[PDB]
Amino acid sequence: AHEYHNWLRSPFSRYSATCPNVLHSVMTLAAMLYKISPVSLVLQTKAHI
Amino acid sequence: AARRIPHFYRVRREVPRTVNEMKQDFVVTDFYKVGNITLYTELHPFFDF
Amino acid sequence: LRQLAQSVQDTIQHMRFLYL
Amino acid sequence: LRQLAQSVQDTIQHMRFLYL
Amino acid sequence: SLLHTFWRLPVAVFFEPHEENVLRCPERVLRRLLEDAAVTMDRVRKRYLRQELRDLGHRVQTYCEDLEG
Amino acid sequence: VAVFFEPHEENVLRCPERVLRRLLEDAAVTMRGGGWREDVLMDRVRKRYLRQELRDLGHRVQTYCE
Repeated sequence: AHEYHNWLRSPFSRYSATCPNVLHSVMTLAAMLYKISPVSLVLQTKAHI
Repeated sequence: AARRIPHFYRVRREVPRTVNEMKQDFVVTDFYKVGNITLYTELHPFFDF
Repeated sequence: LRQLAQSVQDTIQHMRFLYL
Repeated sequence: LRQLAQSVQDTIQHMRFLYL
Repeated sequence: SLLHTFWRLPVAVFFEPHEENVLRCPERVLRRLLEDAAVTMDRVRKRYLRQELRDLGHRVQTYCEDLEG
Repeated sequence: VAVFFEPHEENVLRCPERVLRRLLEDAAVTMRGGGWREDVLMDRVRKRYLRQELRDLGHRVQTYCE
């Protein structure tokens, strides 16, 4: 029980309890893993994501 | 060259990025902005400078 | 009667592939 | 003719010796 | 091996690349460059001459074959 | 933080403990006699002229035989 020290937290598990079992809901567990590093905020900005 | 092609990767040092590669990682709408570096290279719709 | 010189005509391009 | 062919071949080989 | 310097005590640096040059090489970088420089590295003509002597003998055998007719 | 030395005219790099100087002398004397990179051009033009005159012998032995 190290949720504030883990790499993956409860809003992922709270997403997966209601996700529809289809391909697109698998893809959104991937793009929920974008880092919030400043360089990560540069590339997502420059790609207009 | 056909035997130097495994001999080319006997180094472990990369090549720098070419300019014509650097003109392709901008989206349609930021390319006119100053954040592009390569705007002093684009001079003519028929040539590459 | 004249293939006897075609033999050396063969062997010279043989040794052209060999030696060069 | 035939002696002319044989002589021109041996003399041209003698001048082939003066490349190497 | 190691160098021998005139001035005894070392001096710190503050300069830029546009100012005076300085050797600042980390150790794994120079090691890897030594690996990359290390890994990147006739009598057949007499053989051809002697085989041409054998071709000369074959040719004089042909000359001895042709004149008999 | 960085520490260095200011250059001079009296700082001297020594020989590398004569364990690499000897292979320098080996590389010196193993290449005193070898490829001079001069007769390589003569080698190329002699090989090419030899190929030319040998093919000329082919044309001569093909036509003069008739």
